[PDB]
Amino acid sequence: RLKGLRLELPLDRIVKFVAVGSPLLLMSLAFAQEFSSGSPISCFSPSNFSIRQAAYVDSSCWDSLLHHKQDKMKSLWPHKALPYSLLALALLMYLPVLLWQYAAVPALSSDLLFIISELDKSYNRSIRLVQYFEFPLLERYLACKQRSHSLVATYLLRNSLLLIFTSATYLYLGHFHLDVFFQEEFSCSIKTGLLSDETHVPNLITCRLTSLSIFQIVSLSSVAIYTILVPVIIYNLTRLCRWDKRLLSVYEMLPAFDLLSRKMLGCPINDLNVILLFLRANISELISFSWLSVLCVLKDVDFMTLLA
Amino acid sequence: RLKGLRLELPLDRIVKFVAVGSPLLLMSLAFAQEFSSGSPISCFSPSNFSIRQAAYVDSSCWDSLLHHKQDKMKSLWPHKALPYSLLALALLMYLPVLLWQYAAVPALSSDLLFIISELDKSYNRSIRLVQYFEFPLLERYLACKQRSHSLVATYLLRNSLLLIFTSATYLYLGHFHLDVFFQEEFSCSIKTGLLSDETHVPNLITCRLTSLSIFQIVSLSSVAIYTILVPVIIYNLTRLCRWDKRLLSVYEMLPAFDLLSRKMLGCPINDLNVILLFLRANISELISFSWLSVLCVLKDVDFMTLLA
Amino acid sequence: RLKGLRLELPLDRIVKFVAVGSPLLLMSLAFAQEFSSGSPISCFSPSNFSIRQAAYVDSSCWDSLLHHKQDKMKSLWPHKALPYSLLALALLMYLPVLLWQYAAVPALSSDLLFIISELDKSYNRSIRLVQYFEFPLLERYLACKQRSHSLVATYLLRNSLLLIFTSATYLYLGHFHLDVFFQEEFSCSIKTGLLSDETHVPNLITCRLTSLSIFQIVSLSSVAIYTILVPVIIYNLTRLCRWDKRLLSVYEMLPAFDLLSRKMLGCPINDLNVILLFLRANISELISFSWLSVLCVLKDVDFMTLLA
Amino acid sequence: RLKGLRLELPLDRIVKFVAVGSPLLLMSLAFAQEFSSGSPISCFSPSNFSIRQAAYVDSSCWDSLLHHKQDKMKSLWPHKALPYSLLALALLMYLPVLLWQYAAVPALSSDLLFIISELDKSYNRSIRLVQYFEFPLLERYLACKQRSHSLVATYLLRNSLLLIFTSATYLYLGHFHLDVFFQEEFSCSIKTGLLSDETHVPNLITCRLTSLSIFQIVSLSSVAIYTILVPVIIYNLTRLCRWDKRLLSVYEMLPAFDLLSRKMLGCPINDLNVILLFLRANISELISFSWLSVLCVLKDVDFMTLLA
Amino acid sequence: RLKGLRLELPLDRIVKFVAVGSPLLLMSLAFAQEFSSGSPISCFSPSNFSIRQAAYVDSSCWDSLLHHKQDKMKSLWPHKALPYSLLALALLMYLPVLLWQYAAVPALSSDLLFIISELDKSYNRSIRLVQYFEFPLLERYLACKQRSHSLVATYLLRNSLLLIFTSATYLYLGHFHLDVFFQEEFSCSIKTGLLSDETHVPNLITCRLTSLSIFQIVSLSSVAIYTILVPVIIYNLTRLCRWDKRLLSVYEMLPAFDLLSRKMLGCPINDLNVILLFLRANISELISFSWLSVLCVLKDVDFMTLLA
Ligand SMILES: *[C@@H]1O[C@H](CO)[C@@H](O)[C@H](O)[C@H]1NC(C)=O
Ligand SMILES: *[C@@H]1O[C@H](CO)[C@@H](O)[C@H](O)[C@H]1NC(C)=O
Ligand SMILES: *[C@@H]1O[C@H](CO)[C@@H](O)[C@H](O)[C@H]1NC(C)=O
Ligand SMILES: *[C@@H]1O[C@H](CO)[C@@H](O)[C@H](O)[C@H]1NC(C)=O
Ligand SMILES: *[C@@H]1O[C@H](CO)[C@@H](O)[C@H](O)[C@H]1NC(C)=O
Repeated sequence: RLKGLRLELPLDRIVKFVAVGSPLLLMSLAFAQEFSSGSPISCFSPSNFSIRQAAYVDSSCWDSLLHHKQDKMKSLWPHKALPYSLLALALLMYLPVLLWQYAAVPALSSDLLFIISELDKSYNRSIRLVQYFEFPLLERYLACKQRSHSLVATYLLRNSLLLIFTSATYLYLGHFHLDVFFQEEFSCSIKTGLLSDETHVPNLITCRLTSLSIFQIVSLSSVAIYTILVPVIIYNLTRLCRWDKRLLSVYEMLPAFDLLSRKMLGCPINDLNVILLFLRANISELISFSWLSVLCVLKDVDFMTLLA
Repeated sequence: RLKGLRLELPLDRIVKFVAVGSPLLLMSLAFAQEFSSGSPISCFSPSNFSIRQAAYVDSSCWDSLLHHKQDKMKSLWPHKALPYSLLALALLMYLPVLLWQYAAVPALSSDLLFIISELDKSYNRSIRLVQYFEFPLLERYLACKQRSHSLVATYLLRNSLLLIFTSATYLYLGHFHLDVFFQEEFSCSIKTGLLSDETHVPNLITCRLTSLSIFQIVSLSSVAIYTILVPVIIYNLTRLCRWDKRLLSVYEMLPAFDLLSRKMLGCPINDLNVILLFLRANISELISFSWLSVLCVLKDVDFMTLLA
Repeated sequence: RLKGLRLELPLDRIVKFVAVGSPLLLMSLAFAQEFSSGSPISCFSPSNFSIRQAAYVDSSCWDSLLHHKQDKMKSLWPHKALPYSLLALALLMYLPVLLWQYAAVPALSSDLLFIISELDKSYNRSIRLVQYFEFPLLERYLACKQRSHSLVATYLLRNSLLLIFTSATYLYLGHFHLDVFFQEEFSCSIKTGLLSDETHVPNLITCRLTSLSIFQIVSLSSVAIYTILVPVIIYNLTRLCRWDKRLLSVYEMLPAFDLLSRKMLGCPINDLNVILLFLRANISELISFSWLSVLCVLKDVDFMTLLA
Repeated sequence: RLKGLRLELPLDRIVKFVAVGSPLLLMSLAFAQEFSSGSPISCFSPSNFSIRQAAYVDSSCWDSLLHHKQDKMKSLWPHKALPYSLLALALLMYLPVLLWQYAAVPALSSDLLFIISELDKSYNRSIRLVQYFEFPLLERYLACKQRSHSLVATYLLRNSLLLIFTSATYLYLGHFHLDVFFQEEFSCSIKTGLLSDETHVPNLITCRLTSLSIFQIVSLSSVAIYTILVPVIIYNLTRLCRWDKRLLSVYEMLPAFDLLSRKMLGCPINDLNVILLFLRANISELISFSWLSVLCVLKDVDFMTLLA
Repeated sequence: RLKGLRLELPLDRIVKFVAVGSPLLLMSLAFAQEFSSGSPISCFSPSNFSIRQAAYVDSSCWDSLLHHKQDKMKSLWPHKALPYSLLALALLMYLPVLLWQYAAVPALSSDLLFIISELDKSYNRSIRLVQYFEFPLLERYLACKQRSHSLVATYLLRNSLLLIFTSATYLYLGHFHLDVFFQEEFSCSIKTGLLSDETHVPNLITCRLTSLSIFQIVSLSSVAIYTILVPVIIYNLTRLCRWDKRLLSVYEMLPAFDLLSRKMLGCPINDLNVILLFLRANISELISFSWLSVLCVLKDVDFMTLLA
């Protein structure tokens, strides 16, 4: 029971898992469908070229990735940087979580263990007493926690960082991947440099990109996935903005818990909200919190004074 | 015994397993029989083309996937989107189950554990008494559960989501894969764009799709599998519509259980039906429910007042 | 001892294992000897064709698999559907077993556990008594089981399903694989569709199938294996038709067991036969059934009244 | 608890992990994108060359990697030494850590175990006494440790070695990888040696490097990663320069601990700072340090003389 | 504690690990960069040769590896024997260690176990006595060990063998790999034997070695690594030449240990030095040697007569 503590809500965990796995899935798709068919470019070299010269033209145009529209010099860099760039995004998706693992895990774990121990002690004391009432240690600890703003700060910072990263991805896709999104074929010239005076090669060679459809699908999948993901992040952020009133009558099962929950009204930015959410996520400790859930469900002289 | 609890019926589990594994099996078949023979297209380039130019024509026609019937511009997109699209379907098949894992598992598990503990206590009390009769806690809990509509809502929503996804797959197959289901060969033109003024290539190049038979088999397998799967989902949905009368005499083994089962008649949309189905699936707890099964089987002064 | 219970006879288990593994072995052989040498077809394209045009003719004739005998239009589909079709057969071989796992395993396991517990109790009682005689619970349970027809129905249905599937495979092989069993080479025309007006290709191109011998060997192996397998299924079916008289004197070791075995004569379609077969398969529980085997072997005042 | 001791701060551990994994990640990228497309060079051999002669020219120019600008003889060695050189860097990143594992781990571990044992003993003594005050062993050990300069020397040496290695990498990149950073194509002559009198090959053959973009990306990633990493190393170095005053009131929980912490002011180069940092990293030993954290948090007659 | 005994110093272990792993790392590099690009030779066969004849010339010149400078017949064997030769070196690096594992491990382990048992017994006796003084068994054993010269002989022989092997590698590199270290291209004649009268092939064919740079890097890495490794071996050898005076005051913690350490001065070739080094490496047995380390550190009426 003690070792089964969860440091995050299941919704937040699954959101992080999706936001990390989707870029890696696209990475696997790219590295599987890119180098299993050669290179993502095929160049229509003239007939008089040998096979080696055609391969050289292919490699040179793949490396240059320049457009010679006519002098316009538009570039098509993203098609070659599509995997690696997304890799950075993956690392970005793993940046706040590590922060959460190195800024709130120890304090939250210690507080949760202390709170669960005090809850077990209070339950045992109530069991003995039904057959002294108030806790000064818990009251002082709750009064202190109602003033600190550490865990709430870490939570809001993590969510804001994730939202900012998603917005940055939106800006990247909407600024770099729509001026190229309809480029089927492009000209390419290898008449720059030492081969300038050569007359054996044409001035302009057309080449069509093979992986255009794959790139389009990857971009659309990314934007759709992050559009689906953002509202859940918004909901997880606004969950802290509303107090845990839905379980207030639950705290009524013990008048001491009610006194701890006296004057819960106030500004919802405090450690208390996070603690309440985590204990709600931990309402199945071994059997005792299950009994608490049963009694609060049936509550909605009670149960002949708790079976005496 | 406690750790061996099952959160779903074996029929529902096997249905989910089939509905998830079949798209993945088709994915494996597609990625195995598609890129082990090159690309799923072969283009009859003229004899004067070199090998590199023929490969360029092949890649360009594979990417474009356009038809120039004669100006008609029908497309043949699904043959290139057949795997990826089905992948979404796979994710869809995994969408409701996660919902079931994040909307009913904790409450159902807690209720099942509490019910099994109370059943063990009642069995021990009856064993002591045969050698006080009524339970107020169980009566109140059953009265409360007869009013709630949470687990029934989750079950019906999951089944409805699965049925809706199957219907959507039916619509997709019947709207996109029959206008292409008899396309052996198609024309393709690379005379669009920079190569417009080139006179070294023909205006129309015919190409025949290699993976036509594989695509046909995949579509037929999908439709047949989901046709086989839908009636079992219908049966699992209608199981809730009929009360668990088949075991009513079983509840007669203890008059307290009969009183709990008093007035079972009513509208069958309640948590009680799901609880009854799960306890029926859990009639082999350690040895005691086995003894209950033996006694109810032989029942169909009884057994000299339960061996005194 | 309790966890080592077997839910099927070793002969039935090995028959199922063979019937499942043989199609998968043939699948492995097909996918290993088919795509390790290219495609199972080689087409004698004329000399004037380039390599790309020859490959296109190869792929087109492989996909079409048509015969233009001369207009006759016989097809040679099975050579391309040989693996996938057999895969269905494999699933068919796994269909009844799952039925057996979802229609008789729980009831049989519960009954076997109860019977073994009662046998241990009766052995202990006899050991105490040799140094009250009749069991009413066991007598009533055996009387009830002599009337039910569930496990016998499941067993007969499983065996009938397996036999029907084998007969269907026989019909498939004898109706589809003998009109093709001597097709070495076949004509193939790609002059259908857009290439109709082309004069660069011949009207008829001959192609010889590479995997003819492999297909012949696979078909012969399948028919031989299922011919070897069917009589064992017949024997397993007829085993139920004869009562377990071979161990009747074994039941004489205890007169209570004889009274349970009183009036064993009757129609052999009952749960009792299956229970007797399974307990015969479980005559080595820990040491006690071994002692029973020793005493019944030596039986063929006995053993000075069981060593007093 | 005893076996869960940590020998380094989480920030230092993650910094070392990044500094080791990044070169290995670049190594994997290089060996994956270099030999999956042949060799990182394509040479425009003339048309009259056969395929074997073209391959020989390719290999010779790849091995020579010389430039014949016109006699200038600039070399382009790094493009061929890019992986192996970075491998040395990886080993360099693993050099100080091994030093830390072979110069401070045993003494630090022994001191930490002794200190934690004495802390447990002092806590037990205080618990007994609240319901003799000073420790001479701990006082003498702290007085001795305030004079030694071993662990501080090892820590500063490790950080200085890492900083020096990073500076060396900076110098290497800024001295070797900017005179080549814009070399797309280069001439290459195989008319040196035995082929000097041959007239079948040209005097100068142009070749363009395929992996130019990959090399550029690798260099930029390396410099950016180490720029991000250096300030954290600076912070970890300057952490020792400031005394652990933030927890001084924590030492006030026991006046004996305060007396141990008497005259903490002084020059911050001593083993005491490292010991304080490690015990701060170990403020969650089993439950007792958690209670200490709770009491020091709530402190900011106290707690009715520690619950009496 | 008993099972955690170390049979070698960490420095010696890491030196052996490096000296074994470096040749294997070079082996992996050679077999990875040699046969992933064909063969380490490319021969400029004339244009009139077909591809098969060019491949035959390539293979023949690779096998012969002869030089026909002009009749000089210098050979270039090492480029083909570079991996296999180094493999012998690897085995050589594993030769002395096995000797150390089969000439000193059992006796050293037995002596260390006996010594640690006697040390524990003496510590317990001192603990009892502080609240008979001399050991005759230990005194006699130390007197006997001061005369034997077995473990010292094995240690010196192992170090001398490693040094001799390193010197042999130095001689090999300085005698075989500098007359070839600047061979880019070499002539090769296949006009020896049956093809002597053939007029279809030239008399001399030039070939350039592809793996020249790789061989150069391997040789330089080997020489640099062994240059770095030799001084540590020298230090490990000279460590035995100086007595363990640095811990003499440590032996003063017990006057019995001092008497055992009486007359430590003498010629440093004895088992006693190795035993002292190993016990110094084992000063963290469970907790007791840690306490000894603490007391000897704080020593630099003592500690109120060891806390009485
Ligand atoms: C090959 O065709 C090109 C036109 O793209 C021409 O410039 C070149 O001279 C031709 N070479 C030969 C050998 O025919
Ligand atoms: C090759 O044939 C095509 C006809 O498809 C023709 O347009 C082209 O000029 C021909 N080229 C040569 C070099 O024969
Ligand atoms: C090649 O031979 C075929 C006969 O199969 C003939 O129809 C075609 O015209 C020939 N083409 C050439 C270029 O010789
Ligand atoms: C091939 O062209 C080269 C010019 O690069 C010339 O030196 C050589 O003699 C030519 N050889 C033949 C056989 O045409
Ligand atoms: C090819 O060239 C070689 C010169 O290296 C000459 O000896 C041989 O006779 C030539 N053969 C032909 C068929 O031109």
